[PDB]
Amino acid sequence: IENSAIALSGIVSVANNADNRLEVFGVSTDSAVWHNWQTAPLPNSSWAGWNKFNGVVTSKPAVHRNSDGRLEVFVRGTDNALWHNWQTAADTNTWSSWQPLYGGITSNPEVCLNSDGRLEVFVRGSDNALWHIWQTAAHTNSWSNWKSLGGTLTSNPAAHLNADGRIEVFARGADNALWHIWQTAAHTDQWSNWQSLKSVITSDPVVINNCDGRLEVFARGADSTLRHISQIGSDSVSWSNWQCLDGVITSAPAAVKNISGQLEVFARGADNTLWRTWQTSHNGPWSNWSSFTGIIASAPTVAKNSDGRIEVFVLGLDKALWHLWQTTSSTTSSWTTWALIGGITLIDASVILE
Amino acid sequence: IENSAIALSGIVSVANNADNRLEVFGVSTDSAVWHNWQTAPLPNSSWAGWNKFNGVVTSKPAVHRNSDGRLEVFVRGTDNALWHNWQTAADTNTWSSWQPLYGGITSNPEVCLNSDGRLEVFVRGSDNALWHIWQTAAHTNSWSNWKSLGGTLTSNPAAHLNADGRIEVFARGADNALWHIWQTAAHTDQWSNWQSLKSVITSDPVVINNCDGRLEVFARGADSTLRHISQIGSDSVSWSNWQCLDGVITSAPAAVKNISGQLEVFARGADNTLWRTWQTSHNGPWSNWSSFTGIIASAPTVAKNSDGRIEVFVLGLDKALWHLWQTTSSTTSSWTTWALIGGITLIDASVILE
Amino acid sequence: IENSAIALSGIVSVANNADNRLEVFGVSTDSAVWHNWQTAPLPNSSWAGWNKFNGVVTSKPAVHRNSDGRLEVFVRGTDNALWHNWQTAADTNTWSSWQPLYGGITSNPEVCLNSDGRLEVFVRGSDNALWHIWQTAAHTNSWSNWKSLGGTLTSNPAAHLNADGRIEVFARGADNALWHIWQTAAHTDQWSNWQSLKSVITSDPVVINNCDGRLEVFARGADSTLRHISQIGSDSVSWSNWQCLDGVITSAPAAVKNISGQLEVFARGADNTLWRTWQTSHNGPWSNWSSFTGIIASAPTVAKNSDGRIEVFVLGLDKALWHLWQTTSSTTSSWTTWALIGGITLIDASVILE
Amino acid sequence: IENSAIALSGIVSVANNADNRLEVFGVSTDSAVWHNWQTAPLPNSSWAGWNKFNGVVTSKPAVHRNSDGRLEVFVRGTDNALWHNWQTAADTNTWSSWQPLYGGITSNPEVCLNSDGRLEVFVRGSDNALWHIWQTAAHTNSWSNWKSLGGTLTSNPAAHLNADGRIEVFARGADNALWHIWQTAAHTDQWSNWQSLKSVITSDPVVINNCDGRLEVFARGADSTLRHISQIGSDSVSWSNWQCLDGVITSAPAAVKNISGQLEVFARGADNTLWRTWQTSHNGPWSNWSSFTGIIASAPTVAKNSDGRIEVFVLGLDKALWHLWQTTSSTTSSWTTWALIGGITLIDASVILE
Ligand SMILES: C[C@@H]1O[C@@H](O)[C@@H](O)[C@H](O)[C@@H]1O
Ligand SMILES: C[C@@H]1O[C@@H](O)[C@@H](O)[C@H](O)[C@@H]1O
Ligand SMILES: C[C@@H]1O[C@@H](O)[C@@H](O)[C@H](O)[C@@H]1O
Ligand SMILES: C[C@@H]1O[C@@H](O)[C@@H](O)[C@H](O)[C@@H]1O
Ligand SMILES: C[C@@H]1O[C@@H](O)[C@@H](O)[C@H](O)[C@@H]1O
Ligand SMILES: C[C@@H]1O[C@@H](O)[C@@H](O)[C@H](O)[C@@H]1O
Ligand SMILES: C[C@@H]1O[C@@H](O)[C@@H](O)[C@H](O)[C@@H]1O
Ligand SMILES: C[C@@H]1O[C@@H](O)[C@@H](O)[C@H](O)[C@@H]1O
Ligand SMILES: C[C@@H]1O[C@@H](O)[C@@H](O)[C@H](O)[C@@H]1O
Ligand SMILES: C[C@@H]1O[C@@H](O)[C@@H](O)[C@H](O)[C@@H]1O
Ligand SMILES: C[C@@H]1O[C@@H](O)[C@@H](O)[C@H](O)[C@@H]1O
Ligand SMILES: C[C@@H]1O[C@@H](O)[C@@H](O)[C@H](O)[C@@H]1O
Ligand SMILES: C[C@@H]1O[C@H](O)[C@@H](O)[C@H](O)[C@@H]1O
Ligand SMILES: C[C@@H]1O[C@H](O)[C@@H](O)[C@H](O)[C@@H]1O
Ligand SMILES: C[C@@H]1O[C@H](O)[C@@H](O)[C@H](O)[C@@H]1O
Ligand SMILES: C[C@@H]1O[C@H](O)[C@@H](O)[C@H](O)[C@@H]1O
Repeated sequence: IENSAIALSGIVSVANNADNRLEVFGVSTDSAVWHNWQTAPLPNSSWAGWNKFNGVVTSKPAVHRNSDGRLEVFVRGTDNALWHNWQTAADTNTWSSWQPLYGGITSNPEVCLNSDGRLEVFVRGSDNALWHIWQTAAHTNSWSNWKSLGGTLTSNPAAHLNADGRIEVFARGADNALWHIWQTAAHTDQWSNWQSLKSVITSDPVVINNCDGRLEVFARGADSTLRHISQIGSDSVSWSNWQCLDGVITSAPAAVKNISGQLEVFARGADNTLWRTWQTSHNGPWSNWSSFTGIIASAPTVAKNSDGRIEVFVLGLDKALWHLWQTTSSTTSSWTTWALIGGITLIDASVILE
Repeated sequence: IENSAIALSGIVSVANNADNRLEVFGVSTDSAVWHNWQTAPLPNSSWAGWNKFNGVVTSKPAVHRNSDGRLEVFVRGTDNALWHNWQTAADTNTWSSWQPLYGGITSNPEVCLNSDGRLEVFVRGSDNALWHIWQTAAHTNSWSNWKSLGGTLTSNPAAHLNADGRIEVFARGADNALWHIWQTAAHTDQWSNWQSLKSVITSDPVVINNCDGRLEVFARGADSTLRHISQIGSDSVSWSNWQCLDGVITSAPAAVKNISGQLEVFARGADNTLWRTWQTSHNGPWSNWSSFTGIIASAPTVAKNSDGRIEVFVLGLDKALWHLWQTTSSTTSSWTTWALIGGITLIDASVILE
Repeated sequence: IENSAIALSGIVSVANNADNRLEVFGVSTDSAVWHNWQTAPLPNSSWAGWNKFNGVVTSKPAVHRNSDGRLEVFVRGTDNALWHNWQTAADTNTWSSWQPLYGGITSNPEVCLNSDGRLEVFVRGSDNALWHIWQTAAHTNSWSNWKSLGGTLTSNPAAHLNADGRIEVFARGADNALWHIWQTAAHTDQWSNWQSLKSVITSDPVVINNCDGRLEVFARGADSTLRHISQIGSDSVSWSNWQCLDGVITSAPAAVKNISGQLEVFARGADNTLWRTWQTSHNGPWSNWSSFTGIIASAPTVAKNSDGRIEVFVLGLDKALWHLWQTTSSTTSSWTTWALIGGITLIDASVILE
Repeated sequence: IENSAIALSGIVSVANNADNRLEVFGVSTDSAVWHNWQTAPLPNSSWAGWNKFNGVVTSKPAVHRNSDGRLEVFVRGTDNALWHNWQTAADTNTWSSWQPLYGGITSNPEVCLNSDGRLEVFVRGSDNALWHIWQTAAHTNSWSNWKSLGGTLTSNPAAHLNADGRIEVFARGADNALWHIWQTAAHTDQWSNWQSLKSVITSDPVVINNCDGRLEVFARGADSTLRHISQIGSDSVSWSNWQCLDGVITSAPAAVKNISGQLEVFARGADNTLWRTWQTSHNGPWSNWSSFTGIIASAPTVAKNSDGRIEVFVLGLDKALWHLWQTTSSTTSSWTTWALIGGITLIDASVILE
């Protein structure tokens, strides 16, 4: 691989409804967003069936739950502007249809929820800088004007809350290194300057929090292995060295915190199957990669059910959505084999960044 | 103290709104519930002022946020039945007024949110058993019939979710020991038998989860010191030995997990001031108690703000509500001194259990 | 029990030879020290048989291995002075016979090895102060003059090295609280003042180091349960609060670090059997006490074999020495039942402190 | 670098005497072993001066302390056989002179102390297999016959005790991967088969134990960065995945456990200065490399003083021995600058393995 490569992304975006039922959003061959949901919040639940949102889209959809429980989806439209669509009430399958937020978008959208309940969206703009727009009141369809945070982005952005409520945003820069920028006060339009975390990454960054608060960032490196870095202090400026794990991965990674508080990472492996690694103890060393049977055609998307059980979604070779899950709420649980969520086929609508 | 004593409780119940603004509920000299809220989700925010709910009540109010963000308050009425009252929309100060759930109540109510989004209420009944009632659909004013879980209670119940979504309930039994009972499958009406955790407690139990998932229970013991016990496995049946901490406390304890993932406990101390202890490292030993200036007249009630800062509420000697908070989002932060939330005086409406 | 009680002590002192074979020292009905040793450094080894040192003694013997591998035993004589006796070569059963160190002794002796290879002995003196005497060159029969460290002792002293090489000494004071005093520079005659750790203890203190360097002290408390306190910093002045564990113990405790780095404590329990508790995780909570069959008549003495397996020695109701051990080098290993090390009967020669 | 490279080694071997004074052994331009020692066991001590052992040698010397405190040095002679030389008494500068152990040696010797007090030596033999020879009684000049453990070695061996007393040996194999072999019972001539740990290493392996017992192995990888792997169970067969740390190193690494129980690694960095990294918390992430001023011409050799302070030895550009050390017994201590241990110049006598 080359330094500027961006690894294959997940094929759906997934959210938990207010009652924790999973709901997935993807793009079909008609270039429209379709969605499907569990009928009850357990991995062995039936799914409702694929339902279409009218409208042609030009990016992967991003979804987040509002602080009042309503899901809200963001996508790039045929006019290269940002559009969004929301449930009109929590846990209800009635939606607003696509409404305009304007702007000029050159990446997939990334959404975060501030700790004061306001959604905030991050995108690469037409000048390749990071731009953002936010709800001006919690869970309300009232939005700010577009504002630039500068920089030069060569990946999609990834945003996450610090333990103290400050949003921090990660993105690859013009030198193919990982850069970041952060709120200097929680849920406030006061931001740091851009700072480099130095390495060279060949996927979008993936960010998760560990239980002692500190952010941990995962990405594929220049040698196509997983690498990761962590905050070691109480601020956004103190980071560990980068560490890599042996084993060639062929997609973006996906990270999840299991119900024992340890981190797990899933990625497509060198043999195009799903690979999994987990921390063997608190902060501990990482297990050897363990592989699941079955060739997959996307990065994994990983979610947790209402009983803590991990569930993984992938694109199959038939271009349909498949999933598997843990049989018990236990870190050593066995796993099911791939099952089909049939009814449509999916395409990768990710914005091509170069 | 005697084995059957129940330590002084907190004077208000506190919840975070959907936008994380704190809101407190207490009972005034007119025997009505009054409430007050931050105008912005920061500890140095102004408060809106005390507002009254019409209706005479006969217990401490319990409050919980629904899975759609709406606060909902539960109280015993003049007819000894359960009543409730809810925000009609998230982050809005419009309420439904008191509506009946019937039953016969002989304790303060305790509320929990199941991991499928349904509130569930636990009370001691007229036969001294544990009874419960639940929403039949998430965040909906549709409730089940009353059902008994048996047992004999001599304290108020305390409920908490396990990491796998199973509710577990703790209460003092007829032998003054701590007993517990739990769902055997997440958010399902399938329950274990009662089991004893053995000791002798002289306060209501206080339950919190640590980051690696396991529940930890705090209570005052027969010698009037703090004691605690923790889950050591992945189920509800494997517990540590009881440990005590030196230092006489004169109220129920209040526990919180700070933004570094460590536990802290607050209680009124032997000199009637607020005392604080914290874990010095992960699972680590506990610090010596540290005292704050000022005599207090209730147990503390502890909450966290949108930026992670801890805030503590107490009854003052003037029978009004006072609070203090951390100056920074940091475990070593200094603290403010007590400030008044003036406008009404408060009474302790806790149900007298004997 | 009363605040000034001193719990029953162990009946033998145990050391590892240079080749790690265990060797035990006790006092028989002739008031002489006898010793016995493993013939190979494994718990299932045969023992050589009881051999006598000529000479009448008036205290429990203390034993330590010199930095050149030779064992050396310290005891009070019929003249109330300190006497000692050493192997003339490592792993050899040829001894020097008792030689005088003079002084006036009113406690059992306590021995420590400085990190520069010099033995140092701590005793209560005729004025009830702490006195000490040391080798002036490593593993050499050249000793200093007696010197006083002051204080007023009401227990035997317990000494241990800090991670930085500073000896720290613990002893009960005139107020029945635990006091301590320490070298302010490693292996130097420069000492702190006495400082109180506050509580009230009813046994000799027992001190061990945990793997992250910090000392942890165990003792029986005024309510006859185990209590413990730990260093929380990098110096001798920063300590945790005291914690107790439920369960009445009827002897001094004995602590050991197992080969997983976790602490275990053994003590005679309320039913006069051997009880064991262990840390369930790093610094973690403590397990419920687990009991072994068989009534015992002393505190346990605990040692580790060359393969890490823990072995416990006690006085039986027949006034003989019994032991049991782990069947495998594993923290969850099963244990053998009590086996006899027959040939003599033993008496408790501990100095009666009041 | 190429897969078969072996990184530059340390220029001296270092041991602690029985009284913990450091003593270093190196080879001078006369091809003889010389040694020098601290006069007192503190890093700021004067050194005695360089003293010569008569005899021409053809390998780097290996040194270990016997279980009776006497140092003993092993080296290859002009006849390609193993020779050794020992202190005749602990802490004494009287030595036996070189005595033969025969055999045919094609690597530097590696020495370990069994947990029953017997030294054991590991070497690559004339057939490129691993061979060993051992004391038949603890700290006694009585040795076994040579015995083969098979395999094919392409590095020097590194040996370490497991927590349960089993020796485990690590060495690079014919495929340039790290292999290992272990005693299946403590201090017994019963060994496992060879097993591969898979990667590709370009230095000798370096092995250390962490406080919870488990071995951790460090080595330079094929991309010239540090990599490491750890035991995750209670046996020798359960290992983590390999992890690398960013940063090009140009020598073998040297590892030490500091007095807080955390691991630190030193290596010559890409700019030919001394680099240091440390674990920021228990098992935690690794710090960025920190560099010391001064170009160095060997790998570091690292030791600990009697007060816990770390001291580092390197070859300077003047071909003399230099060292620096921590100013205080604290993980955050500042460091001195390089100081000269003058009197001879040193050569790298490491056996050239190909
Ligand atoms: C997603 C939206 O779908 C239709 O409404 C188009 O008219 C818009 O341009 C946008 O593409
Ligand atoms: C995102 C960052 O923005 C500017 O700071 C550039 O100088 C960097 O190269 C990077 O692209
Ligand atoms: C990941 C899945 O694995 C197998 O089950 C295939 O039949 C599917 O098409 C898909 O590739
Ligand atoms: C809290 C409620 O307040 C009034 O509505 C009373 O009529 C009810 O009995 C109840 O006490
Ligand atoms: C809550 C418990 O209920 C029954 O099991 C009683 O036997 C116990 O004493 C306890 O009161
Ligand atoms: C806890 C508070 O402390 C002091 O400030 C008093 O003035 C208040 O009345 C209250 O007791
Ligand atoms: C232990 C010693 O034994 C004998 O040598 C006595 O003469 C001494 O007084 C001392 O008691
Ligand atoms: C050992 C200590 O010595 C002195 O400091 C006394 O004042 C204390 O009470 C204690 O006995
Ligand atoms: C601890 C031992 O337990 C039983 O085996 C008795 O027979 C012994 O006398 C001793 O009490
Ligand atoms: C190290 C030894 O030094 C001399 O004694 C030589 O005769 C030996 O062959 C050996 O090299
Ligand atoms: C040390 C090992 O010995 C044998 O097992 C070889 O097959 C391996 O390649 C390796 O060299
Ligand atoms: C490591 C040392 O660093 C400098 O002090 C040089 O003067 C020495 O020769 C040596 O290179
Ligand atoms: C998101 C922003 O929207 C605006 O319309 C553009 O002018 C900016 O370049 C940027 O793309
Ligand atoms: C809560 C339950 O309500 C019912 O009306 C009563 O009959 C029960 O005893 C119990 O009090
Ligand atoms: C140990 C010391 O020995 C001396 O002889 C005595 O004078 C002191 O009081 C003390 O007992
Ligand atoms: C160490 C062993 O010594 C013997 O003499 C040789 O025959 C073997 O090959 C091996 O070198």
